[PDB]
Amino acid sequence: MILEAVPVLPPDLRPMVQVDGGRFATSDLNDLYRRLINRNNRLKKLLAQGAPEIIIRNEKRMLQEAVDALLDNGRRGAPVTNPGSDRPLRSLTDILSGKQGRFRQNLLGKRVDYSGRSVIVVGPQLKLHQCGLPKRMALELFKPFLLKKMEEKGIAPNVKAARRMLERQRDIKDEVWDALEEVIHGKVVLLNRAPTLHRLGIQAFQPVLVEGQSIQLHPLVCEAFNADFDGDQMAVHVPLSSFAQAEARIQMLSAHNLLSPASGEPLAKPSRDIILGLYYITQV
Amino acid sequence: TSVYIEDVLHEFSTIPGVKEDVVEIILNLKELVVRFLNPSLQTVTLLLKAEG
Amino acid sequence: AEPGIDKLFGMVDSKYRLTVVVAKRAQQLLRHGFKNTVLEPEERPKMQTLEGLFDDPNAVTWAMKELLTGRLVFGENLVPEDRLQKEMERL
Amino acid sequence: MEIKRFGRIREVIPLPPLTEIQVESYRRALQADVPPEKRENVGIQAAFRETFPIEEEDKGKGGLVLDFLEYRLGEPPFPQDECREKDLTYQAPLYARLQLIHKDTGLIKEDEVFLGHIPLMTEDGSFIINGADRVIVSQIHRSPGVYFTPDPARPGRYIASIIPLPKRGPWIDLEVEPNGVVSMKVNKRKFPLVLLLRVLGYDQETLARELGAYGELVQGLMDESVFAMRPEEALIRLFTLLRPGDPPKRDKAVAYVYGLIADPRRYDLGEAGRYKAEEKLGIRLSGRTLARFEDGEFKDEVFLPTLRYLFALTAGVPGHEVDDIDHLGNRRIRTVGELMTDQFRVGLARLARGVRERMLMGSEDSLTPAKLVNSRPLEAAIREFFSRSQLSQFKDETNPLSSLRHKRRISALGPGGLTRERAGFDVRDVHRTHYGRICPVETPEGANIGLITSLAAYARVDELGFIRTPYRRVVGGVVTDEVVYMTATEEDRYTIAQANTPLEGNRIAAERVVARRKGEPVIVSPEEVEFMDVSPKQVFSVNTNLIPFLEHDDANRALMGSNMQTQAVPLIRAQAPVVMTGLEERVVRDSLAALYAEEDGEVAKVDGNRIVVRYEDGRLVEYPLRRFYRSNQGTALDQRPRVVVGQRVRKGDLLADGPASENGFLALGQNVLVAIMPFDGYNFEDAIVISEELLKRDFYTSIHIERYEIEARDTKLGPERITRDIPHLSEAALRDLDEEGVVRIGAEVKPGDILVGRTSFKGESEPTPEERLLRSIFGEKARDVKDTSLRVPPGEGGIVVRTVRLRRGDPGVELKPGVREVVRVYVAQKRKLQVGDKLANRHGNKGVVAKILPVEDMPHLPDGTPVDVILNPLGVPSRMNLGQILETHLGLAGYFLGQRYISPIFDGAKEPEIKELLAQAFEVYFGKRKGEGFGVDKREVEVLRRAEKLGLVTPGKTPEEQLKELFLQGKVVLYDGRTGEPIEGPIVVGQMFIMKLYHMVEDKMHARSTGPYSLITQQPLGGKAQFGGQRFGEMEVWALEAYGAAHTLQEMLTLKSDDIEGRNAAYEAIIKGEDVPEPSVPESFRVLVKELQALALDVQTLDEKDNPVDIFEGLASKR
Amino acid sequence: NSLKDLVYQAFLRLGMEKTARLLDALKYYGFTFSTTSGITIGIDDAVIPEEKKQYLEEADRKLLQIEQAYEMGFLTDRERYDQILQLWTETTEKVTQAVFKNFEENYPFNPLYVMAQSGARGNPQQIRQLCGLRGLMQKPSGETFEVPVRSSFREGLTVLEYFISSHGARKGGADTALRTADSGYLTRKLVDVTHEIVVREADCGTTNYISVPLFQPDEVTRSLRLRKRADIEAGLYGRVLAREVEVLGVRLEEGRYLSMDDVHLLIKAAEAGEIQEVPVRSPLTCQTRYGVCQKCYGYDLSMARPVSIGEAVGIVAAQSIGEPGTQL
Amino acid sequence: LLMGVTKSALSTKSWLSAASFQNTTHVLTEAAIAGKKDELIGLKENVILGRLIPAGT
Amino acid sequence: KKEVRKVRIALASPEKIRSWSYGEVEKPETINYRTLKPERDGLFDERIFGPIKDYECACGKYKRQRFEGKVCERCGVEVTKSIVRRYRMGHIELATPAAHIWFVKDVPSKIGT
Ligand SMILES: [Mg+2]
Ligand SMILES: [Zn+2]
Repeated sequence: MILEAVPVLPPDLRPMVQVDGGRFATSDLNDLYRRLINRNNRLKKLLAQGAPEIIIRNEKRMLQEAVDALLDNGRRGAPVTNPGSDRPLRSLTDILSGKQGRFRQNLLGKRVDYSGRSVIVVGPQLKLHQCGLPKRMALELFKPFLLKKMEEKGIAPNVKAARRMLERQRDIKDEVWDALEEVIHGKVVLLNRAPTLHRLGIQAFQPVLVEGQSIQLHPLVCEAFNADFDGDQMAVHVPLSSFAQAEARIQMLSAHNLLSPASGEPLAKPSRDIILGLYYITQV
Repeated sequence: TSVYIEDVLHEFSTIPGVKEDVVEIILNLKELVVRFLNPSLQTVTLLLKAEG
Repeated sequence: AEPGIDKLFGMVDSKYRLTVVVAKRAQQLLRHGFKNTVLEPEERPKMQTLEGLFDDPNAVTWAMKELLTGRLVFGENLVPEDRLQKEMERL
Repeated sequence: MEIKRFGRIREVIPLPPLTEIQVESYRRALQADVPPEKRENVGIQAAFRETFPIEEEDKGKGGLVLDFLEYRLGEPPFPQDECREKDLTYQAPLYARLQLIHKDTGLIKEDEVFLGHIPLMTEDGSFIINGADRVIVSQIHRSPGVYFTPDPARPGRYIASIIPLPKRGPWIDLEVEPNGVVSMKVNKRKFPLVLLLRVLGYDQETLARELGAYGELVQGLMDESVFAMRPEEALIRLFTLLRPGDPPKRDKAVAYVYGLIADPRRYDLGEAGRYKAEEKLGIRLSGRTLARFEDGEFKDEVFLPTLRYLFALTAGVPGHEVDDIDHLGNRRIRTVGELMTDQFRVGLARLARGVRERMLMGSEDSLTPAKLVNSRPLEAAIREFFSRSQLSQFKDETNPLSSLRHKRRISALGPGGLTRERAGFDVRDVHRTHYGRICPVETPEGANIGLITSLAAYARVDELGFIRTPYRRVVGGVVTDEVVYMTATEEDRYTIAQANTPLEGNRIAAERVVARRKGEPVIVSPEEVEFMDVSPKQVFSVNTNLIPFLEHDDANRALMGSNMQTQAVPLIRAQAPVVMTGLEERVVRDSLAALYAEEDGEVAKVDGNRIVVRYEDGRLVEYPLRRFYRSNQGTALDQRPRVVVGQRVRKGDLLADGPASENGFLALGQNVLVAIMPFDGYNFEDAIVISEELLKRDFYTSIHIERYEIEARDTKLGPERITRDIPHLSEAALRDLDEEGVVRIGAEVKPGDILVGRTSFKGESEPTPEERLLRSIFGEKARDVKDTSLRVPPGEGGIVVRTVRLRRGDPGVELKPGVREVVRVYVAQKRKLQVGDKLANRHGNKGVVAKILPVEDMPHLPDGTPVDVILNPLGVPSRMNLGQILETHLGLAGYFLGQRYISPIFDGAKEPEIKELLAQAFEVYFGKRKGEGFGVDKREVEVLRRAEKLGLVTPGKTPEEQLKELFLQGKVVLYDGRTGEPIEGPIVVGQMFIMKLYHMVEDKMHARSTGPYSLITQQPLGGKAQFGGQRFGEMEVWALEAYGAAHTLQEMLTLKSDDIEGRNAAYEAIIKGEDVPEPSVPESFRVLVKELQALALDVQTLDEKDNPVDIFEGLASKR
Repeated sequence: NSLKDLVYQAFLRLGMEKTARLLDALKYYGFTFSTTSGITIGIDDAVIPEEKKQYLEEADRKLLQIEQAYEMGFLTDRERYDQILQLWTETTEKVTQAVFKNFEENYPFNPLYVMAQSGARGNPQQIRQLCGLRGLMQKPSGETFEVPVRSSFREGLTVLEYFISSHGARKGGADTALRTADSGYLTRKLVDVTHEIVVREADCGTTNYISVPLFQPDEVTRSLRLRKRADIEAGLYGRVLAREVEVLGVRLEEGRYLSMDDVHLLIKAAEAGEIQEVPVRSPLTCQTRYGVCQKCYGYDLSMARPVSIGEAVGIVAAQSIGEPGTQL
Repeated sequence: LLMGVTKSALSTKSWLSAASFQNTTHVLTEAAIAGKKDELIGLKENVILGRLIPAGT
Repeated sequence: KKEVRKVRIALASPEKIRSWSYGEVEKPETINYRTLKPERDGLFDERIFGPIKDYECACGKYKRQRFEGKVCERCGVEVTKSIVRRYRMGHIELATPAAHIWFVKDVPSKIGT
């Protein structure tokens, strides 16, 4: 239940990485291990040479406090970095627990590969099962799909030539955009809003390539999301596997989700302006 | 369509001795009205030299 | 959308069965290639610029268009499952 | 153009210099201009005389006397221009005259010692620290002094607190315990204060005569009469009641530490604590604090009055004499001068301890300058305060108004011991005393709500953070031009009128007059009013005063519009708003953005960058112009000349426009024709539709400059040489790279193009033998060189304008250690209005451009003129911002009358006035219409009949006057343009001032397919190189699993985020055009397993049976 | 409300594709007719009824009386404060009712009144603020000021009144900035405590149920009355019948999911006075080990049909609980 | 026994969710005193390990 | 090849810690500024946590795909990525016992109960 040999984390989990000018930024774990090693070696030397009892007890106390600090900091005093930087050191328990620890970032997958984000503008010309996607960011998002599809044709010989062709926008061709339209014929993408209060904050859509910068959004989902058009942005993700494509297109597509899960009240209801128009046209 | 200056080397510079910036010069040139008298004629290159 | 989703939902008890059926059909189409289809002769999907939906622009729509016919049968255990599930992943 | 003003009020006083707070604070802090002999001592000289005269009586070499005489500073090393070009600090060296004295013979006086360099404030009020310029914002906290607060539990009694500073010092409390105890905790332990009172030399006879005479709670101290007659042994007893374990024979050790200098607050005499003393209680607090050391015994001037007055409150009632914690009269503002002074004196005390030690081990005496004082502590402390402090924050130079507001912003948080971000909900709300001193609307929405604010326009801090509101003296029935400045406490006692009350000039014109008794809206008679408000503008900040029709707007919308005023980018051709408030000229003048004629004279020469003007004195002076200066936030600051050669000017007249000034008027935005009607769906909820007319002529366009920087630094591999040559391949695109490393000016650049050609070493310890031997047999000497060269980041690029190179050959520049050179390249582009951009009015009607329509199909008037911007009415009733409607009506009147209008915020134009103006405008409009011989269109006829059926226009009138009445409503007929048929029912149209808001990468698409991954976890995040991914959080995870989505979440957690082998295999497969493989365990979980393993824990994955299955391939197993 | 009912009925009786097409057509035509119809907001559209004028006079008179009622010592500070609050809160409602009476009588096609009558934008409180008066304004202490706001945004507020309303503006801002945090924490607690519950199940042999009442036990000290239609719908819709019930000559067989029609029929029957409590299945009695059975769970989804076996009810339940919390 | 939502969330048979929720220290200590073989039921655990969710598909 | 079904968490015996780690660290010397390579037996040692380089060993004689598994001629390193330094673990043999802080400071003191 008490520990005799203390494990030492693999170096890459606490790497010393040079920042600039030879200086090295280090994880505090390295400092804690260094202090522990120094205390342990001092204990070994002191016990080897001679035993002044009070001194031996004192150095035992320092070793014990070093181990305790390494396991976690704060429960007994606050061992800190070198004086002048009064930031308490970060220990194992600090890495695990907390509002942003190991648990609250690997539970989360804070980073994804094929993602983008942009401001959103209304897309009234669109049907409900569609959304507008800027051609440049869509081209970037489907890059492997684009490479494969234009390799199906003779636009480029190999993948490296195609990537170098796409690596600069001065080499774009209308054949490239034809291929991009070819890729996304049946594909869907997930549109997402940052505060995801309920199940409808993620919705799949059929992308439509547009010329512009903003994301064109069907107005009827203006209430499914709490998304007005006062400058708020949305993110977009691109599922890869065919199995995931089927999932999104069948049970996440906005055309199939018209009623709340909180109650039978519809959320695809006509919004403010449509209501105004229909009331105007059906009044006596 | 296009503007060339013997002195400057980009759009956001300024000519010494000129009160207006290059931006102002281009904006003023934007309102210049040119009437062609030969319908077959397509592209013309007017020249301007001034001092003092 | 897709041809008659209402008909799709009517002909299965629960939607997740429908999703797994359509996607497993899509995976079968991918692995065997699009030769193992059961709507081949006349009614095939078609692109606009050319006839590209003959081969493989989108397999999910292929599977769903397949399922609207009576040529697809699905069940919890209709075939010895072990044989198929251990030949599927090695090709 | 004319300008018509509507407000009918005489501003007796004009605005004080809107930036005088910081200017006066720093000018009082630094007395360099005044002779050192001058009486002025507060500030830096106060710190010098307070701590610097170190004395040492008997410690080794006794008689150490290091005294202060004078100080001076007069020569900055460099002017600020290159100090921004080169990352220096616009500072001045500091010198001090000191001298050393001993009890023996010897008077070793050193007139000059250099001790640190202190930053010098620029003219506007900013500081340049390391190239960039920052601003130190004021802070607000508790005023030092005496306060009384009710007991937290006991409802009949209360407590008294006297609060000095710093924290590691006194904080004294008096409390009453009913058993007959007058308890007093000095620092941490309570104490019967009667012993200390006896220490003060007070006997019980005068204690009853002067203190216990009135109150019956004197028995709470007169009961303790046993130890009430101990003159001096009470000092020993009191020190004994302390627990240091030390001998009691230390008469003035801790007894006197609350004496003169060390502990008790040195607050400014008269007011900082003395007004908090004398005004609160008693008559006068002579000296700085409570102390006596001329006879060893002690004297008091605080404890006795405080106890007396406390007992008066708890027994009798002098008044409702309990002090509000948040009352503005009990709160004080530490300006930049106070913060700088305090940090300076902390560094000075550090230096004092250092010199104490240096004397301590020093042997001889002829060592005054060198062996005593070292500049490292004080200089480092000042540099740290000006660089890494919380309140010294980056300047917000997006536009002159932004800079002004940032300079006059008051913050509640600060160093940390005062208030923090976690818990402040009690104090975030406004107080009744903010009226006229703090703008109740200026606060920024978000976490820092209510904590950060800005003082009102007419506000003025007098000498110690005590905001004074101007007021006009009212004597009898006459309002005198006399203007007197009240603090909160001073105002809390009189009756104050309101600026809107009817006035006969020098006589009140009303019978029942509104007033504020004590923050209470009451109605009184004119005879009972003593003071009057100068002007309603004194109630709101500078930024809010620019919104024209505040009287018809909601506080939320007014707040958010006032915030958006700050972040409006200056346009290429920006113009003054059609409706102004009247502070535009003051804002552009006081914020030093333009150039003005300092004296009567005539212009001599005016060029694109410099103006030479010969004054009436015969002296000619040259003014240079920052032609295209990059802002802090990336905009462009230009001075455009506004005078011609040989043009007479007046004193203080305009010479050159600022970045956002039309003619001495704050111009940040445009004046456009707006039609308030719902278009198809393009202005759906808050989106905006704009014409292409605003783009065919550049009307919303802005120059944006990006400043790239790349360094060559000395490595152990060897110095990295910035050379035009490219190591391996790229030479075709090198054509734009003309000279050695730096790209040629004026050359357009695309993303992925070289800007600076930098070369590093091929190998860290050994280069590639292939390429090494390559270059060896081509050119004898090898080339151990790898390509690490700055290229345009993916995205966008414009035109290179400037390139600066700083090398080791330093003229006056310094570089980071190990860095041989640095080159900075400026690339500018002309951003044009497009869909992604956003606009806003001054009333907060936030919007985003949704579609640009071609000119033909947008609605147009009966005349050929088409409207510019179409706005959705749905946003008006949901919020409450009717100000924009009034602005639209005024703009409609002005567009035809060709004139501008100035209306004060709470003295604007009455509805009859604007109606009459619209009548004149319609007269002009329809008279011009008839001059060409046209009557009324049939479409207009049917629209009129429909409006008649809707009750808009009275029936029975000819179309002429019916349409005139419709115009009086501000609504005119429009034609759809797409159909030609008119829009059924009238439409409201006018002119609004719409500004383009700040537009960074927020619109730009951080869309990536593959980017840099982190080191600890392989979750992809880039930044400078690549955008990085998007957070998928947990709420998105919860929603994703709320559906039946199972594999989607699996792929998005492993295949696309963490599984390194999984993601590599997936990328290869999709390139190969085959289905993605099944995922594996994410690396974040392996990190978790190893982290748990680091502790004494042990986690392993088990199979269906108790058989561990190793997550790792074989790496966990040994050998 | 009519549009919402129309959409729900179309979804019930037609399905997915036709409902989506109906929504598309409705959106397109609503946009076109909103454009061609030309609804705009002018300053004169915020009409001020003259009747409120004399109302104010009356109220002022009353206040004077109440004020002299204080100067004779008949009232305490608390009594006077409560009287003033009651008087002003009554006259505010009087004025708002007068405003809508004016709008319906005179100008049916007023853009503000039109927007309020439809579900487009606005509330009667906001319209009263625009045209009438925003009388009672809250103090930072949580109480309300004695002196109300006489003017409205059609007119111009006095400086003092604007400073007063700034109190409420700041209160709203801070309350957003903190209650959002609290509600998010609550939602996280919910989603953790419920994440285990997913419907994987056979119909559990639950011979148990819950009896949903139809009458409020106590609105007066002793009185029974039928519950509101909204409560009954939110308690019964999508539930599964515990045991067979026949109330109005109609045999509701045991195990029949309750649609909207069934709930309306039951409400009508209870109005006639035949039954008071409905026995229904519920998760509260489900005997499934981890999760709930299909029957014990119910019928409500994004669809109408009974729930598919295998979808996480716990997480959607927690999200449904937490979502309105941000807007409370 | 009726307890608040927090205590019920904490005291659960699976330790992964409890450790992930409120206080990792106490939860991990308790689950380390006695070997808690966490069964992979409940969605949070399967998300943590990255395996396929029991719910949904 | 088997699927993960359960996750067991338990205490670690001292012999467990010895079995996990590959060698012991004695020097508190991370890395010298001059020698960018790992310094000593310290917290970043090469042969205690695996090679820091990509694929080559210290010398590189027996490295190639015909004979990667054959023990190196002048060396003893099996071909592997840097990922070994992500997973290979160290240990410290304290001359004196110590207690895990959790079991002594948790609100229910496991040692204390
Ligand atoms: Mg928004
Ligand atoms: Zn059940």
